[PDB]
Amino acid sequence: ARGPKKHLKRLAAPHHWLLDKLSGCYAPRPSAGPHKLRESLPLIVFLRNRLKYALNGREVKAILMQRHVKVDGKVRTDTTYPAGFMDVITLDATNENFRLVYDVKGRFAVHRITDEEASYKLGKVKKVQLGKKGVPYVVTHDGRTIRYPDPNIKVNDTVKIDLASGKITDFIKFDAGKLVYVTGGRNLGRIGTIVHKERHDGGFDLVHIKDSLDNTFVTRLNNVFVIGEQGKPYISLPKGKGIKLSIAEERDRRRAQQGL
Amino acid sequence: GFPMKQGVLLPTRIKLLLTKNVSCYRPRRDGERKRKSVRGAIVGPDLAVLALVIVKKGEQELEGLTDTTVPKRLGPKRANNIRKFFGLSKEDDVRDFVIRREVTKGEKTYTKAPKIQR
Amino acid sequence: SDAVTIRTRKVISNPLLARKQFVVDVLHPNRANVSKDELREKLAEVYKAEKDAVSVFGFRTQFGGGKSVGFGLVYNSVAEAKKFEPTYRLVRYGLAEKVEKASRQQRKQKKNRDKKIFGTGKRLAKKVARRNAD
Amino acid sequence: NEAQAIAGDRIRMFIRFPKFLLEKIQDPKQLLFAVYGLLLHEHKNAVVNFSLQRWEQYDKPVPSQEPIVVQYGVRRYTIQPLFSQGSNSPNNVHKYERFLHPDTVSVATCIAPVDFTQSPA
Amino acid sequence: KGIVLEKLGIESKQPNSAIRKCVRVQLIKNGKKVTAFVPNDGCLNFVDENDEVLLAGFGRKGKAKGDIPGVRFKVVKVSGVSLLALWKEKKEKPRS
Amino acid sequence: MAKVHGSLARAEKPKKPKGRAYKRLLYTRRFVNVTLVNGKRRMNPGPS
Amino acid sequence: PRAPRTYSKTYSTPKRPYESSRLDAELKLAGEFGLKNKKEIYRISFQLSKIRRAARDLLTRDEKDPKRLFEGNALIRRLVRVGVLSEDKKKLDYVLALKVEDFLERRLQTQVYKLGLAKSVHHARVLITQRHIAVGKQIVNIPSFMVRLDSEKHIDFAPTSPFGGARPGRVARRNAARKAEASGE
Amino acid sequence: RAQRILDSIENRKLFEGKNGAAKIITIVPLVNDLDPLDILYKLLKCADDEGIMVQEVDSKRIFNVHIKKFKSNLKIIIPDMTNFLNILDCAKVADFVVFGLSGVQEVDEEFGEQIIRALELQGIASYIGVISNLSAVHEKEKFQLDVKQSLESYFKHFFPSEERVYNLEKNSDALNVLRTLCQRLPRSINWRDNRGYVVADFVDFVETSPDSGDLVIEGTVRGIGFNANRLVHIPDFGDFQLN
RNA sequence: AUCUGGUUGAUCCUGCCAGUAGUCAUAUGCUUGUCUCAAAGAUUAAGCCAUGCAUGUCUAAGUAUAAGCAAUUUAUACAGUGAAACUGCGAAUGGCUCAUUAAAUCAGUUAUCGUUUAUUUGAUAGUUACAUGGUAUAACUGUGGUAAUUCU
RNA sequence: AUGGUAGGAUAGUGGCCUACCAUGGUUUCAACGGGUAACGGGGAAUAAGGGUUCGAUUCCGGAGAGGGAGCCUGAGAAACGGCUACCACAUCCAAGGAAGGCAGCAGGCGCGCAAAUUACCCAAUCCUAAUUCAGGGAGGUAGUGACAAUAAAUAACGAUA
Ligand SMILES: [Mg+2]
Ligand SMILES: [Mg+2]
Ligand SMILES: [Mg+2]
Ligand SMILES: [Mg+2]
Ligand SMILES: [Mg+2]
Ligand SMILES: [Mg+2]
Ligand SMILES: [Mg+2]
Ligand SMILES: [Mg+2]
Ligand SMILES: [Mg+2]
Ligand SMILES: [Mg+2]
Ligand SMILES: [Mg+2]
Ligand SMILES: [Mg+2]
Ligand SMILES: [Mg+2]
Ligand SMILES: [Mg+2]
Ligand SMILES: [Mg+2]
Ligand SMILES: [Mg+2]
Ligand SMILES: [Mg+2]
Ligand SMILES: [Mg+2]
Ligand SMILES: [Mg+2]
Ligand SMILES: [Mg+2]
Ligand SMILES: [Mg+2]
Ligand SMILES: [Mg+2]
Repeated sequence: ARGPKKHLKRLAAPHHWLLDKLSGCYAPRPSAGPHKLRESLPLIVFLRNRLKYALNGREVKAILMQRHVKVDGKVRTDTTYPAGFMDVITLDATNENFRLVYDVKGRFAVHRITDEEASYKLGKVKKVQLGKKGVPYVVTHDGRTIRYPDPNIKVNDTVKIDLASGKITDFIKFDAGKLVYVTGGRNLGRIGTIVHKERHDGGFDLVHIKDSLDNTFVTRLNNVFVIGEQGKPYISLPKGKGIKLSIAEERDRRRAQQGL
Repeated sequence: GFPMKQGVLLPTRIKLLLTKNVSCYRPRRDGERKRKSVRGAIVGPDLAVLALVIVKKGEQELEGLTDTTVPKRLGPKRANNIRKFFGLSKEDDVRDFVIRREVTKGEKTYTKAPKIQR
Repeated sequence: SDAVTIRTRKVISNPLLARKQFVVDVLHPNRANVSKDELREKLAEVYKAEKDAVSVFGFRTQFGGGKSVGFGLVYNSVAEAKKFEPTYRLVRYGLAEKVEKASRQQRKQKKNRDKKIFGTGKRLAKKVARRNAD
Repeated sequence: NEAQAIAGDRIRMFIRFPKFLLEKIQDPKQLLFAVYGLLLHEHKNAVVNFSLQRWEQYDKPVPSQEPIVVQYGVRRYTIQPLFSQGSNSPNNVHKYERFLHPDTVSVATCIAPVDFTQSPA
Repeated sequence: KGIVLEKLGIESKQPNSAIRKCVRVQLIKNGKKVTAFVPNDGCLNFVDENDEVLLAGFGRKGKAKGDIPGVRFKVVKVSGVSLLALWKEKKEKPRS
Repeated sequence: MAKVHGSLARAEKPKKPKGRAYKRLLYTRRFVNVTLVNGKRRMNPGPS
Repeated sequence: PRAPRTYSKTYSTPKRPYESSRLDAELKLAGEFGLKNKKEIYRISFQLSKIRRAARDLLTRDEKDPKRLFEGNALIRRLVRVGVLSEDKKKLDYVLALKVEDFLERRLQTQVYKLGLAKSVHHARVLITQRHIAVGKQIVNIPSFMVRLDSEKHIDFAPTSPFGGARPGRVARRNAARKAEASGE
Repeated sequence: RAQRILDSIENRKLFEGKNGAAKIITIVPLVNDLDPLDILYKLLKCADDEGIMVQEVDSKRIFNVHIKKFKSNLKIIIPDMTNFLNILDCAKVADFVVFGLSGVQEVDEEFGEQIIRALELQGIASYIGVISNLSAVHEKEKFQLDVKQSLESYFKHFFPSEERVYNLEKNSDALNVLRTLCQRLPRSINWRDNRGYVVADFVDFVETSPDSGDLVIEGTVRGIGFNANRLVHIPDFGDFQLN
């Protein structure tokens, strides 16, 4: 190469997008935006593969001219805009809202969202510094740099953002015994309660999370998103409720559905 | 067929690496230089056409030079260019004094007017 | 002994395009495939819209015969039909005419021939006219 | 080695030729006029040999004494050829057969002008 | 692929007297000369002189007590025509 | 030898069955009709 | 530039080419279940080798690990779905004891003839491959069908077929036209 | 590769198609009901030169065509169909032998088969096989490709060096066969290229004695060359001595 | 998870040769009916290329007096569309091939408290004639040049 | 050459380079040199197990656009469907001059045991732009195609004897 790449072939797509491998040669490369490339979702997969409201690549674009699809309160007309984790997706003509949170098997999940719960969106604080003219500003995880927070905020805490003003409503302190979503990695999809945070110097910090079905796993501190305290989340969780199942009891659930 | 470049002083032809904002060259790509030959500004016996400009009017008139006169094609288009072309004041409106061209098509005679700018 | 039975499968209401889309399943005993015209005018009064506003495509007749699976579309009015459909299906329905353009090779050749000149070119035309007038 | 004119040249070629055969020539743009050179002593006669294989679906007999014209090269020559079998002998003697062998490749020697390029016959 | 050169009537005595009807072949790509066996012909009336051929491998073990030679190569094609179609009289050969 | 040019499909001993029927013929040759020759299984017998 | 379409072999040739007992065994099988090649035995032996390799590398590890019960009960559920393994033999050991004939009688080739819809095994071959007999509502021309249990009590002649109803075939209406013009004249 | 591209070029500079080139085409059809000037017509309609044919209709049989499409000098020989030995004389001098075929009538086992066998045993250089009656069969092309495969199976039986019978009704295939007759190096027939031969365009006579004189032959020399001392054979005339 | 023929008058060994099976690995021969799928100038010449094409792009929203079209219904500054041209952007992606390269590339794993970052996304700027300065040029008109260039 | 300082330069650390100093650095645990018909990896073939042999090629990363070098523009190039010169090819010329890099898609010559059509199209997959709309030999379709791969016609019944 000699500059930025501009394509993405089908086989080198992220696997959690679940594209077909024989429909064509290329994947949608997302454009630049809020989230990282490998852990995001453009609007074309979300409006064609995971909702079936279009057929072609042109009919999803024929949605996106008519100022219908709103992401985070604003209209986005790019077909490859990386609408990643935690943001709200608004369909005004279907007068109903969508939230992008993970499924229990490591991929993105559709989610039906009311009008009141679409008004806010949580955010993991990535870094806190002291910007120009001595002001503080907090960078949450989708690239928003909110000026002027509470003084008690630290790194890895989660702020609830009112979407209309772009301000900070309330925060959750990063302590033990809090409801924690897992953001990425192999063990993706679970929720649970932190046992304790394992501190390591100069490397990566690990954390032990025990879920509601008392199973303890370890993920890194990069892949940890705080939802709230015990039993009262600030968001509404997807179906399956953030517990993964072993595969045998998974088909034991799956044979317990048929009664004709 | 090789034109004379102003500046080079030799009665022979010298190849030069021509650039963007000069004569005898048009860059096809951005910032483009090509080593083109060019002939010197000293007049010799090799010139098929030598081009001249009248500075001073002599005694005897010329047929295709002094008698015939072509008007200017396009009128001015900035508002201050209207103002300096007609000697108008600052309070004077440019709207009335624009130059209109009348174009005929079939039976309908319609006039154009330039869109003013600034 | 034929009975052309048309059953609409997996109907979703799609308010974003003012359409509704569904898979079309046809049992046609002792029948060699139902025409798109006949099935279109048969879906028209079932979904209570005009014959020129509804579209079907992509029919694969099953092995053995007597069965065909496609994919059907119904728009609410004809303005959404002339707006949102691809132009080849509007050619297929008589709602749009196939624009008679030349093929790809001489399109590319006329673009590379028009790239060859600079300016409007009629200056070069009167130039070469007086050159072969010479 | 001592080829005076190499190939690919427009040539003017002159032939000692009797007058009485000039009726039999034709127009060069209506009929071909092929000109073939011959080697040293090619006009000189000798006893030579030819291989012989009968053509397929040809069961008609040939004996060893009838006039048969051979097309080897461009020259054609009427001959009454001796028929034999090409089995190699220490004393170079061979069996004279009265007719052509219908199965295998026979051999046919005769008195004929020589050909020094092993042309097919 | 090769261009033929000669006719090699090698006699090879013990234990089987092979009347060797085989052709010396000059190869094309490298300019060295190998011997080559012609299969299935009783007469070798097909591979005539200066007829271009294609050689292939042949793993024959030559013997010591009869001085029979080591000939590693066999002909699968003469003048672009396969020898097996010529021996079965299926196709014909342009003698050139 | 050389086929006549009328080989256009579009517009002597009796023949020998092929495919599955040949496997039928081999089954009934070997096991339905067993030829008891000298206590052994002689395929291709001559005059004996 | 595409995904390369994956493809794999399905038959496996025997290691020794010529021995009398193995050849007589295939010719007995191919005559008595009515095949057309030895490839229809080689494919079934390769499928048997695949299921036996799966049972063998299942069996060497510890009991009551969930991978064992997962792969084993899924395998034997699929094998009882075809009916190659009988219902009283539901252990992973008895899958490993299974043989070629036990795949081979569950073809449509055979269970047309065992169901009394044909006179011979090759008559069953001809009445499948000439589009006559359907598994419920699907016409097949394929004898290698691997008939399931729930599809066993649906096999009859096709509605398109002359034996299952409708108008007769080309030969019958042709000869009907022949005697029609014979009676007309 | 330096010396090998050197002598491949030196083998290919015999065919400088501006002045010093001579390629011989003989077109023979294998059935009674073909006219070879139709094959000439169908081949040179892709070269797009009407005036050469307008010269070529009236009464001419031997032509010297130059093409500017591929820059090669051509000389095309027609045979007289009333003499077999004339057809032998046509194809034994030609660097290209072109076999005309019929898509209507099957070729003769009494005439065209022995044409194929006699030319085959007298020696053929690079050859072209081609059809011209493929429009005379039913106009659906699916019937026509089966005919084309039948001609391919027949022409493979006696010419296994080539595998495709080409069409003159296709313009691009006409371009393809014109390209192959212009550019390709013909193979050398060993007996004729080791004595040297001239094909003659003009014959003239110079009287020297009342009983014998001097022929004049204007042609292009082809082969190993000519020496003034060696004798020269003329078909249907015999051996003569050079002046 | 297999062997088998060949040394000797006969035997047991050592030993190779040959037989055997696969190659989603290449070439060729004979033959060729169907349905789906599908490799395809890598091996040698990273050798030489005729010709045609493969990179251009305009929205309600930078610049329109096309002496272009349509006249048409408010539009004497313009206002519809719009060839050309200026300007902004892209052409640094894709496609091909495997010649060089043996701690080189690369694979997994770190680091940038050692750096640059068009674009996207979010914040960011009361402090320095204003009813809004100036100048070139293209496109266009006209005159030219040469056998010839996307020349001027 | 290895290191110390100080500077230059770079987008930046850095013998990367220059000055002034020390005499160091690697190596029988295979350095240095030579060969590779050697792009690396995911993988392929064949195997009870252990292995053995390939991987130019559908994906990731690298290098190159006949061989070297140099550079303008731009955020990004030492770019080659950009320029400049040299070396080797090689085109038109009216002899003065002027343009060239198909290891992109077809196609041609040569070469070899060895490998297709100078077709149709943006309708899919996506990319570029001022951006519905235009462009895209990227790609898709079709033709040649026994490289391979899957399923399977060439007959099945009666009655007589
Ligand atoms: Mg690239
Ligand atoms: Mg991970
Ligand atoms: Mg061996
Ligand atoms: Mg190569
Ligand atoms: Mg506009
Ligand atoms: Mg911004
Ligand atoms: Mg320093
Ligand atoms: Mg120094
Ligand atoms: Mg290499
Ligand atoms: Mg590789
Ligand atoms: Mg290589
Ligand atoms: Mg390739
Ligand atoms: Mg590069
Ligand atoms: Mg090259
Ligand atoms: Mg740029
Ligand atoms: Mg370069
Ligand atoms: Mg490039
Ligand atoms: Mg190129
Ligand atoms: Mg190419
Ligand atoms: Mg391609
Ligand atoms: Mg397009
Ligand atoms: Mg195959």
